[PDB]
Amino acid sequence: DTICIGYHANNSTDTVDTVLEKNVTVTHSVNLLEDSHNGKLCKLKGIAPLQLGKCNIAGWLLGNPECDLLLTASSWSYIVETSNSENGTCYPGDFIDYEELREQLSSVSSFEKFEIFPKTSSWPNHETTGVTAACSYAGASSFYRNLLWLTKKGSSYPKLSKSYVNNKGKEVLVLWGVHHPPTGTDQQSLYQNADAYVSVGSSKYNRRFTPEIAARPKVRDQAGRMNYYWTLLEPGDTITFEATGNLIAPWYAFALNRGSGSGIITSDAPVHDCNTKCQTPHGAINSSLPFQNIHPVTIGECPKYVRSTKLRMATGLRNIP
Amino acid sequence: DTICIGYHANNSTDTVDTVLEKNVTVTHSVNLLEDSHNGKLCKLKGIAPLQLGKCNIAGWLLGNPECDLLLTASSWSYIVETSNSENGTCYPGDFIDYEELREQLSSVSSFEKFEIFPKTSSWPNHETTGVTAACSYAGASSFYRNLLWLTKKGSSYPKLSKSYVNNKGKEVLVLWGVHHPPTGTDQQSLYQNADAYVSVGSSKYNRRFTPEIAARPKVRDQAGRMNYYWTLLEPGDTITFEATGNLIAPWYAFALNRGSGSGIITSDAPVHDCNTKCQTPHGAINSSLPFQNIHPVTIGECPKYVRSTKLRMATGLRNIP
Amino acid sequence: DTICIGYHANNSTDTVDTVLEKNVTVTHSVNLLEDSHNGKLCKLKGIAPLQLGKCNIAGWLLGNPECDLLLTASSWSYIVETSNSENGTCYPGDFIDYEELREQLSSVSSFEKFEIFPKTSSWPNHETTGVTAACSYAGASSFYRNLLWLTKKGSSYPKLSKSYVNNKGKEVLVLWGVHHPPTGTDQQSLYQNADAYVSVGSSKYNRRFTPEIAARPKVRDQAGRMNYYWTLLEPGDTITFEATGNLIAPWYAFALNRGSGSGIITSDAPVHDCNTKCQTPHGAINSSLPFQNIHPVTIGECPKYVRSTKLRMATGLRNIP
Amino acid sequence: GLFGAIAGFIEGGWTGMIDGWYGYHHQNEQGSGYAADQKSTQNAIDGITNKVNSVIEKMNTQFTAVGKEFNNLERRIENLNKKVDDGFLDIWTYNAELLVLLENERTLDFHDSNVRNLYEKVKSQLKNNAKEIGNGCFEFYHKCDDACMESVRNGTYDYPKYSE
Amino acid sequence: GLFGAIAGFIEGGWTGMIDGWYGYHHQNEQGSGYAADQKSTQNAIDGITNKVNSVIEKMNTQFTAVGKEFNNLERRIENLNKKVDDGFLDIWTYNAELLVLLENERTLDFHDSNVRNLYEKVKSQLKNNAKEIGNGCFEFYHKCDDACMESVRNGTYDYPKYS
Amino acid sequence: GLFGAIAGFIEGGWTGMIDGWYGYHHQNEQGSGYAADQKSTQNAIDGITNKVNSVIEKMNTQFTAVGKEFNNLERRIENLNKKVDDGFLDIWTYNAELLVLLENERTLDFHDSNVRNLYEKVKSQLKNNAKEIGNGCFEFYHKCDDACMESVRNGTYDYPKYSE
Ligand SMILES: CC(=O)N[C@@H]1[C@@H](O)[C@H](O[C@@H]2O[C@H](CO[C@]3(C(=O)O)C[C@H](O)[C@@H](NC(C)=O)[C@H]([C@H](O)[C@H](O)CO)O3)[C@H](O)[C@H](O)[C@H]2O)[C@@H](CO)O[C@H]1O
Ligand SMILES: CC(=O)N[C@@H]1[C@@H](O)[C@H](O[C@@H]2O[C@H](CO[C@]3(C(=O)O)C[C@H](O)[C@@H](NC(C)=O)[C@H]([C@H](O)[C@H](O)CO)O3)[C@H](O)[C@H](O)[C@H]2O)[C@@H](CO)O[C@H]1O
Ligand SMILES: CC(=O)N[C@@H]1[C@@H](O)[C@H](O[C@@H]2O[C@H](CO[C@]3(C(=O)O)C[C@H](O)[C@@H](NC(C)=O)[C@H]([C@H](O)[C@H](O)CO)O3)[C@H](O)[C@H](O)[C@H]2O)[C@@H](CO)O[C@H]1O
Ligand SMILES: *[C@@H]1O[C@H](CO)[C@@H](O[C@@H]2O[C@H](CO)[C@@H](O[C@@H]3O[C@H](CO)[C@@H](O)[C@H](O)[C@@H]3O)[C@H](O)[C@H]2NC(C)=O)[C@H](O)[C@H]1NC(C)=O
Ligand SMILES: *[C@@H]1O[C@H](CO)[C@@H](O[C@@H]2O[C@H](CO)[C@@H](O)[C@H](O)[C@H]2NC(C)=O)[C@H](O)[C@H]1NC(C)=O
Ligand SMILES: *[C@@H]1O[C@H](CO)[C@@H](O)[C@H](O)[C@H]1NC(C)=O
Ligand SMILES: *[C@@H]1O[C@H](CO)[C@@H](O)[C@H](O)[C@H]1NC(C)=O
Repeated sequence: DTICIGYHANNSTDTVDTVLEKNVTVTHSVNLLEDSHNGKLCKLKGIAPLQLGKCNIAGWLLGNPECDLLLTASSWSYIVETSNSENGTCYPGDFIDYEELREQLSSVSSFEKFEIFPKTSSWPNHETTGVTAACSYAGASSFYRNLLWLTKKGSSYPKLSKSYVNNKGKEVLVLWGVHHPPTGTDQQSLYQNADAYVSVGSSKYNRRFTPEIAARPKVRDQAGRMNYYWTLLEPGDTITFEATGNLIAPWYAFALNRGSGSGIITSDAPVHDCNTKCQTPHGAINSSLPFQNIHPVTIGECPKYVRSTKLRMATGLRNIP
Repeated sequence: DTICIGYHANNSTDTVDTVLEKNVTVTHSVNLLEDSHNGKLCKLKGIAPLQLGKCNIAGWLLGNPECDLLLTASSWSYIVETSNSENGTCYPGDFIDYEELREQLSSVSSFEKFEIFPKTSSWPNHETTGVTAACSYAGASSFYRNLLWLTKKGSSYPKLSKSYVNNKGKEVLVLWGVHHPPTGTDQQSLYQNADAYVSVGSSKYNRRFTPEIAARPKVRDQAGRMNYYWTLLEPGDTITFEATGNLIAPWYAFALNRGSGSGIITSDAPVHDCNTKCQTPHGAINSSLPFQNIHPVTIGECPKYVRSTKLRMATGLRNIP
Repeated sequence: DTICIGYHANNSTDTVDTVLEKNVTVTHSVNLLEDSHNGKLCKLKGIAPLQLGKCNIAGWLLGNPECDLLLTASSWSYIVETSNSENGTCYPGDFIDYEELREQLSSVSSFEKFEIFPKTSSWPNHETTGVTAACSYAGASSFYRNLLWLTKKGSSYPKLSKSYVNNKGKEVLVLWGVHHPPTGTDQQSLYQNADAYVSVGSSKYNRRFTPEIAARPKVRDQAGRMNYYWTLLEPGDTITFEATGNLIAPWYAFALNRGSGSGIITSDAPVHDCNTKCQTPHGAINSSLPFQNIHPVTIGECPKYVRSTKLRMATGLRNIP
Repeated sequence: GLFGAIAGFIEGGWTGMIDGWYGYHHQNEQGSGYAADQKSTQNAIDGITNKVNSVIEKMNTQFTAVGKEFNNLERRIENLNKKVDDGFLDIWTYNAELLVLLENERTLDFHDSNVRNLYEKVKSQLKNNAKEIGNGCFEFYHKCDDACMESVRNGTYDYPKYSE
Repeated sequence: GLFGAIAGFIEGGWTGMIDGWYGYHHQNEQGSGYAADQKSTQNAIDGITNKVNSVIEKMNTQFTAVGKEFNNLERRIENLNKKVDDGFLDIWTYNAELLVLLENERTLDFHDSNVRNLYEKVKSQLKNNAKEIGNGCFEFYHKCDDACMESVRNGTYDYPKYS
Repeated sequence: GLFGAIAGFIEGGWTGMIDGWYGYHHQNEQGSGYAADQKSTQNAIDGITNKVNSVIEKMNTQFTAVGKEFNNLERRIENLNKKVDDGFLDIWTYNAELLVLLENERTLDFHDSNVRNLYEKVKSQLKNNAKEIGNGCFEFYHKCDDACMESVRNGTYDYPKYSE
């Protein structure tokens, strides 16, 4: 009569590496490395990302006429741009502190557009009709929907002064622009004043802009330039615009409550109603495991990115059938 | 007759965690995690911090009148601000590269204030007496102690030119300001010259300022603004001020030798004569152990901050009484 | 008759540390720590670094007369400056975004200098002969080799307009300057026009510069200043210069394909024809081992820098002869 | 193996034993079969489960947006940002690889230890009432029925019952 | 335990043995009592002390001010700075936790190994001059007085004398 | 040592055995001498070689220029960059130091384990045909020539060839 001491074996083909030996076959093992994704852009924190259609963030904020797609959410957990986000600033120039703004707008809990300076009643002493072929809609010269091009009325551009008080109970993002004619002749033809300036001020913000007149190459067939500026106006504060020329005035602005800690994903992966805690440009991933090799640039609560193709932990023992 | 082999047990209730088993009771153990602090702000490198009291760094440097009782040393190893540091720039405006200045002053060795442009002899043809309700002391209109508000003497503001050569054998920090009236009438009333400018220059620093006259919301009941500027003048170098108006002139400046690698602590904890190698806003901590859970923000040679509530190392063995 | 079980011993004096015991003598061991270097600056990616001789990057780009070792390779993998690189901007002033430019030039391919605005044919209506004692060569007053000082011809400085189209099929780095005389008399003597301006424009660049006439300390005996500017002109783009005065015009420019991910080393170590994968300011090191104590600031594929003086791994066993 | 049992003096494992990691094969007049040792198997399972859970659960994950955008005059801080990401990448890849290599070895050592401890426990109770061949087997010097064989597996084996 | 002694074939510890980690309990005609084994105990102490000091002393840092201040147009570098601080926190927290878990296991193994080694040394000395009970105890086949019991603890036990 | 063989019940090593880490010393009428055990030696070499290569090769490196230049209005980001470099330094120094300390302990344990396993393997095949002296030696109860002891080292030793 005999009794023997022994250990389990099975049909497992699972292999792991050990410090002493490569590719050891074991009876049981577990994966520590998330190597797969769902190929989709999902909701983060139960909230969908902002989708801008044909436009980038600048075109959307300024109201590029090709952004007339009216459906933007009132809130978002991050922002998606694609290979199709082509419509930006249609009138050429610099968007100042653009990256800072994109970062600061990457998540919001409430967002609303409103008319800050109504076109019809705000500017009795100036011409509001300015358009440009550089921003066209339906084959006709047009302009940004959220800005207004002010020019001289009947050979006069008097000093303008316009103030807005923020009663919205949240931040107001105010955008404007400053136009830079290519020549001094164009300056006078538009604004009448060679010495023109733009002043913008609030309790926190103070800045003065003057036209920089230079012979320049045509961009989108425009020798002129427009620089774009913005500030976040606090609840209760006032913002005041003064100009003797060159002001591209706010028409519409945005009231919002900023979130924090989000960003922008650039991906052509399709947006879906799925939920995730971790989003990658390739698609969403499961966040339960400690490590992932899908992508280093992620948004969410995410496993740590590693270059590893395999991290597999032995649980059972050496399989010796 | 018998002899037995065995091991120690005792009354120890000490527990540790192991990879295979939680909460193992052991006979002896040691703590790897510094979990306590002394509730004091102490000396680093044998030198006490700068305490600014009611004032922040801006108020201290400019000489906000509420700062006048601040007793400052010739050296400090770091700077403490408190929840009570409210007295800054009392006349509203921007302090340019403020965070940079704060960083660069966080530790210094030989710090002295001196009169760079004596008030009595530097300005025979300009008024030096300008004050404002915005910087008030004991209920009376006043001004920064280290700057002078220069205005016109008898309807004229002649072009001023003043130079200082740094013979101090160390860096000199020079601060000044530029005033921006709310109206052209104020401009003329103060400086007479609508065409006024301020130019500051040295071997390194070269900058020109012109008044920005615009309607702005009142801050501390001022529609006007003063922007504040600074530069570190190297030994042997010269700085030159020219102005036809709007200059808030240096009166006092600072000679110093900057240290490096320190910072600002924001804490309401009391400063004491104790010594530490690691300082936190909650208090000083022992730097002997490798890890600390007291505070993520430290100054010194410090244990690494961890989220752990317990790191306890077994020394003795399993306690089995 | 006997058989015994035993283990190897030898004459090895090799020691290693263990968690339980220091300085254990073992029969065999291997070094994990690269502690030596070859005292040479070598080629990275099979390409020698740029060596600037007596000059720093600014002096090289502008053509400081004391450089005049004008021959550069068409490519380099990094840049070396030495304790002897003293010759920069010889005429005092500001070099805008200098660090960014140095970074962008740290590695390049297809690099070539070319004459963008030939001195002989480009300026029929202006004098090109301007020199200065501040930039001297062979004991005579001179000027930057890559710029031209344009001054009035026979009491007149007409408005100039000059354009360059980049047909080189790669980026063109264009450098220029703007001169700021110390007096209005100097302004008139040089350029005839008190109202002078310089304008520069391209698809991305837009600026109008105005002379700032002010009292300044003399640097290299110059009360005047020249500010230096640059832009990377994209393939196909045009850059246009207009001036009524004060233009220090481009003469020579550079065409290049910028590389990425490299940097600048400051070292007096001699450059040699050797190859390395890791360069330190002290010299090249073998990159085979995981750790090095030679230097934290490196360029290449480098072992991780550590403070360790010894990392030695036991391979054989405890040596007990 | 470190403890010399698995792929050791016990040459191979048992596909015949489905219900546990460690156990017994018995042979007597009543027949033969496999039985898992429930105590040692479960103790190992608890231990290994705790190891796996520690590696997974000790990882702190907070909401983070890794990405950053820079303009063309921001190259220096853009590369600073890259050095940060790449540096964390180097650290986590290296540490994760070696943690898994080192702990897999320890896990296989652990199983080896458990088999050895089980073998020696059985050896201790049987004493000279059985012969030690090798390959993990004991030949009894008496007849051991299913009740006796159970006492061996239960650790209740009665030595001076069978000293005969 | 890995070496099968502590909580092993030796089921429990001795509160009665105050003066060391490892040792002996003897019983003879003259009486009974506890004695710590000084060599194995002190060697274990030296080893564990080196381990603790290694974990502590290998940590070396330089003077650093962690805090940074950024304005409202500096959000990106502010978040970069945060990514750095938080990344260091994740790495050190994870590594500290696991280092302690793993090394505590090794320390307990070490004690277990030491007890087993002591047991096997005595077994090796006594041979068939004593019987193995299984609780870590040896019953002599001769009489062992305090001088004899001391020789076992000292490693000087004379086998051919009591054969 | 953890397994109690090296500097253990086998007190010292053999300068006389050049050709391997672990092995045998034999003495019979034909003479005496040392022989390395090739199976255990080569297995150890493969294992240790794999460990060293793991520590070296798991390190991943990309081309990096560590240095950055900042002007005198960039002090904050200059110190941020320094905090990154210094932070990586603290992490790699600490981890490299402890990895080497800990894995050297494991390497020496591994050798200890290998000697013990070799010893116990020889013990099992010889059984009572030999006497266990201590210090790792066996005294045969029969005469073992170079051909016989080779079978012991070969693991092919024939027990019921010999008796008494
Ligand atoms: C001030 C002015 O009208 N100047 C004339 C130049 O614009 C013109 O050069 C041609 O201009 C073309 C663009 O014409 C628009 C446009 O952008 O669509 C016409 C718009 O009505 C006008 N908008 C307003 C509010 O005035 C707009 C504007 O003048 C500029 O954008 C200001 O920079 O110009 C196009 O760019 C052609 O390529 C260009 O040659 C010249 C030649 O006719 O005459 C100028 O008087
Ligand atoms: C130049 C002048 O006196 N202008 C008068 C306006 O100041 C005044 O508007 C009121 O001004 C109030 C503040 O008055 C002070 C102050 O800051 O306390 C008075 C100071 O003496 C004066 N300082 C100097 C050197 O002249 C200072 C200064 O004018 C301004 O700071 C310049 O920007 O003003 C306060 O802001 C009130 O809210 C405001 O209505 C108007 C109306 O009475 O009269 C102007 O003559
Ligand atoms: C326009 C002119 O000639 N102005 C005279 C001043 O330059 C001169 O002040 C002295 O100038 C000294 C430097 O002289 C140069 C120079 O940099 O070497 C002479 C150069 O030929 C001239 N360059 C050109 C293109 O004309 C250059 C230039 O004027 C300045 O760089 C303009 O900023 O000046 C030196 O700086 C002395 O320290 C300074 O006193 C005064 C008095 O001699 O006469 C002016 O007519
Ligand atoms: C919105 O974005 C679209 C791009 O998807 C713009 O549409 C068209 O873009 C192409 C270039 O991709 C333009 O081509 C140009 O064609 C002219 C000849 O007409 C040529 O001379 C130029 O060199 C250039 O290649 C095209 O003109 C442009 N269409 C229009 C109507 O301008 C569109 O312009 C963008 N709209 C806005 C409001 O931003
Ligand atoms: C090139 O750099 C050298 C630095 O060595 C400059 O030489 C200095 O020139 C000043 C001004 O003439 C003298 O006062 C110093 O004595 C010189 N120093 C030395 C060490 O010789 C030189 O001026 C620079 N030249 C250019 C064109 O930049
Ligand atoms: C995440 O969800 C569960 C839990 O980890 C897992 O089974 C699943 O495979 C993961 N998702 C994907 C897409 O792999
Ligand atoms: C690095 O040094 C040389 C290169 O000259 C190389 O052969 C060697 O293998 C490397 N060092 C080690 C310890 O392998």
